[PDB]
Amino acid sequence: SKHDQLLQFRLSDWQFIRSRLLSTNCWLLPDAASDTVVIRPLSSRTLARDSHDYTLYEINLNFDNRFTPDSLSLQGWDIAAQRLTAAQKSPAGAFRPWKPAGQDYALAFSM
Amino acid sequence: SLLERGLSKLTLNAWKDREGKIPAGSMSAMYNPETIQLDYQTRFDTEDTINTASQSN
Repeated sequence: SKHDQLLQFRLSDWQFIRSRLLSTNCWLLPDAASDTVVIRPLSSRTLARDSHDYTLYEINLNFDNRFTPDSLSLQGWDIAAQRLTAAQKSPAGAFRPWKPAGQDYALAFSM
Repeated sequence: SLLERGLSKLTLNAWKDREGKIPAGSMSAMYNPETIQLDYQTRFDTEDTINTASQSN
């Protein structure tokens, strides 16, 4: 969808990008050894203990659930309709970054 | 041997740079050492890999 009106108000110009990637459901994937960047939306090799090809030394994994909600029900004030647009709840369990082998966040804006 | 029976002492030459361009002094020492010894040593570290397929260092 085309924008009606963005505005970069004295931002760093890199600060503006990763505040605009957060609102677009994309991440950067920067590549060294080139000037090519593949921006791709948030959506295998099978390294195993038995496998000879890759030698492992340490596997740290944190598994936190403090800052992980389940909903993100966000909504905002529609100027034309004045209904405070219907709550678009997002289910948890879509886009699972950790898939194992074996609280509801909600804001409302005045805009 | 094969020509004559005179001794050959050891000579300690010195420089100043890494190469041979700038010679410092140079002495030959009488009364040869009776025994030299040159020790080699190579350091290895064992791989403590978690996969336990192989033992290596």
